[PDB]
Amino acid sequence: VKLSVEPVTRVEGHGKISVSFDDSGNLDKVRFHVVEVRGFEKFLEGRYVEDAPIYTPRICGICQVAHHLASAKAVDNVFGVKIPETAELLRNLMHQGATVHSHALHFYMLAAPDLMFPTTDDVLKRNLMGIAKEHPEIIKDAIELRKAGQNVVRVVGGRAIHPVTAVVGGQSKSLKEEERDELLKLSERTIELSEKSIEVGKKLLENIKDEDLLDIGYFESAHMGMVNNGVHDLYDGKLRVVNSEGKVEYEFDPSEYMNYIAEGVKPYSYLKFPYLKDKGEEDGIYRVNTLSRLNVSDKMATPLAQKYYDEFVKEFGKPCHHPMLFHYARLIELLSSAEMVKELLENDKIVGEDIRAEPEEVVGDGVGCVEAPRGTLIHHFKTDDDGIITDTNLVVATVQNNPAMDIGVRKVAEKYIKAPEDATPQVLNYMEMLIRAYDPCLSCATH
Amino acid sequence: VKIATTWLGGCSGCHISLLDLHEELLNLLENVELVHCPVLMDVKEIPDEVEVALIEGGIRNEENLEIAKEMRERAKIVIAFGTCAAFGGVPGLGNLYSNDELLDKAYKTTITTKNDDGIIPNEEVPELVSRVKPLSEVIEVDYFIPGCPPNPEMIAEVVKALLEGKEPELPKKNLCEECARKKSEEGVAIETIKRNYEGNPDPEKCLLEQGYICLGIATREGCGAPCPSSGVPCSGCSGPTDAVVDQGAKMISALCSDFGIDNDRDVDPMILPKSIKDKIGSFYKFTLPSAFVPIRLK
Amino acid sequence: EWEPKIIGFCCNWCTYGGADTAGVGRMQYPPSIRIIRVMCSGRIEPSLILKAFKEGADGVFVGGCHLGDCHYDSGNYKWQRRVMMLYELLEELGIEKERLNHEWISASEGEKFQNTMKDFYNKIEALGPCKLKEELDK
Ligand code: NFU
Ligand code: SF4
Ligand code: SF4
Ligand code: SF4
Ligand code: FES
Ligand SMILES: [Fe+3]
Repeated sequence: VKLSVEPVTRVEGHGKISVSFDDSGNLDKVRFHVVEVRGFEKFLEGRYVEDAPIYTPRICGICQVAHHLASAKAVDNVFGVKIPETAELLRNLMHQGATVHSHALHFYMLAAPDLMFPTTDDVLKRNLMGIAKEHPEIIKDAIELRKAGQNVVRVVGGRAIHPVTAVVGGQSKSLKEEERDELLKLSERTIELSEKSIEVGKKLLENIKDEDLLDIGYFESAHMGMVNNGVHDLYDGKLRVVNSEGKVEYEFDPSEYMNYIAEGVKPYSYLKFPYLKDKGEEDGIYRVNTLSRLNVSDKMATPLAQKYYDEFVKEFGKPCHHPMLFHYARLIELLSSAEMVKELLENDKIVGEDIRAEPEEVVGDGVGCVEAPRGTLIHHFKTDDDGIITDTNLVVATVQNNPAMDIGVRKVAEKYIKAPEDATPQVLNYMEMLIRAYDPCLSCATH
Repeated sequence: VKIATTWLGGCSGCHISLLDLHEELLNLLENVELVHCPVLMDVKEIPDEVEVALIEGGIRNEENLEIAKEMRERAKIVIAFGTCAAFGGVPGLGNLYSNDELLDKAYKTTITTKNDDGIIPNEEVPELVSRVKPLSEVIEVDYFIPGCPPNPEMIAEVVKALLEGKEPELPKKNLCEECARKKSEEGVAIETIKRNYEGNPDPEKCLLEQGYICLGIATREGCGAPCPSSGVPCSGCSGPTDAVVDQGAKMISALCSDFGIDNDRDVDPMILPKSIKDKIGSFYKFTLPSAFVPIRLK
Repeated sequence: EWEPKIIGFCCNWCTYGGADTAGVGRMQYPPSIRIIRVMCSGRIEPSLILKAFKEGADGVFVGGCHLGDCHYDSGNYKWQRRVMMLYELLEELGIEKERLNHEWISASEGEKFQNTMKDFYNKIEALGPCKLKEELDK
């Protein structure tokens, strides 16, 4: 007997789960398959390097900002140019605004329906419309957070989806004093709603704990995230890896990523299976984003976020390997980004006019790295003397949680399915809940 | 009114633009009956009796083709949702290489990739179709919402008109109408061609008259021209007007026509092809699959 | 077993007259070409040539007045800038530059037209069929 969950819903992209049983009727093979691929790495060859920040955002419509900036950075390295401070701040402001929208989007519109209705049969209730029908205040807040984040992206990036200001040597436009004032005034409400969101999560994760669903897909792995002097940072710093026990294994510059990360290929999925090269396919499994970043970080960069992180760390320890608590860490990050949007808007250099540095001679190698809302994002481009791309490599966030998602779904089935009858609609949804915990973006991950 | 959405060879950006209606999304969802939408709900199969269907993305794999055909049979009105569905979009650049070259890079020759036996995922995953194709090449499409992604207001305007029974009408003019940049009354004249990083562009003068390849002249209005207003040329993401089949071809025609028009009879006709080192990427970023020659012969 | 499919675009004042003069003089040339009449070569733009390849053209020919002799003064100068970019665009698309041929032929030059048709036919016949339509029909 062979069962298939397709398509996996309330996730970005094309994914599916297969569950096979042997002749006796016992659980046999459970796998997570990604059924999409566009081949951006190859078709970027022959393109203008300065046009990479125009093509990569099209890898994904949720985290397009992350790609725009990762490409911009790599491109700024291809040209031996160091961008001005005001440009670094505008880019980061766009990055934080984008993270608020992405985290709010996932928690409220993709994850919350399961956290609110974990044991329902009514499939039509498990969605933002069902949540809005009984708790409209929750969906209204999600929308207000998303709108605030996208507003920041639109103002600083030119477009709410697929921004265009991160150009070679910096930004194509400056933030005007009036624009800055309007955004800073709106920033306080984004922090309030982000704080409120953490509580909605506490309540809903308590409901998950009551149904013995907080340990679904559990397994221990390494964790990777960007840190700036050991402090949590989504825009700059070095990449840190902690082991399953919390010991710092590596700390390296994103440009040396090829010496630490490797991506395996399995025949049943268009999604690769990354691992730490030194440790291997099984001992080198690591996770990225939200909890993985909290785990590697010494502390948060903002004060309100730090308080919830402190409270979480004392209750669940370090490192926390619970897939379902990724939801919680996501809420702490939703708050830190909201706090950062305000912080950056309060920095007088944001409205500066020294937004661009003149491009220098072309160096045919450039690496761009940023922590996308779903994990470490690395864009690596190689070009000719003309600045035409000759080779590229993209290690995109969610690809690094594919091993976790494939192990996790197996572990849910091992916990709830012995025979095919056990695979009820609610049990099958438990498998998709483990997937959703990692906030996957399958278009992103495959590129 | 039973409405449904699906996504193919795109990026979800059109779906996110629909969500960028924000407070208005709830007003829309109270009027319509959403029966299938992978991103927002768990209804796995496309149900029968769908009045309106929004299909995002172009045709990239065998499964995209099956879904498109299925949605066409279940829906009364099919809408090519966004530039990918309508013209093919950015993934369409994959047409410059063979499907084997796209897959060999991603699963074999990328620097970080470790593939011992050298296999391409082929189990439980669909095969790629020969070339990326706009939705209209495989199924009959009734209407389309251009844009990468289409603006939220435009999506609402189109959906609203269909719920009312009215026929949706898209803007007809090219982008310079909406662009706030100043044009020379004497007409356009291009002296040299610059890559976007070359020089420092004037914020008031039309970028095309400044030597940058701006696609606004060959691109449909509606977006509000955020790119030229932000300091970068238009990349032609909304696609061509209703009177232009091949956007890239018309853009090249216009560009070649005005290049050195003030010295029309003596200007060297080889400066332009020698200057543009990536022609397809300069004129077919978002529309290669809908072009007369939508692939590269190998 | 296979004969090239060639489409032509000739201006009404010169090449179309040049082509007629070849006929008046019974100047035999291969029957692959089919000419489309336009008033000036300035009417010719990339989309007309790209549309022809899409339809299955093995070769595309364009004929206009000699540079400086355009009935409309400078129509051919614009077409000349358009065709040079088009040659390179075709190479980028995998279409041999040789599959496109542009020439300046006056109305009295029937012999030149005959020879241009002979030479172009041989060129395309040697290259074999352009496999674009077959690739698209998959
Ligand atoms: N967040 C995010 Fe992307 Ni749609 C993913 N996964 C990018 O780097
Ligand atoms: S048209 Fe643009 S935004 Fe929409 S699916 Fe395609 S790439 Fe994404
Ligand atoms: S900058 Fe672009 S859209 Fe604006 S007027 Fe010039 S060509 Fe038109
Ligand atoms: S200005 Fe051009 S590239 Fe920018 S959003 Fe409008 S159509 Fe797209
Ligand atoms: S009339 Fe023959 S080229 Fe203009
Ligand atoms: Fe990759």
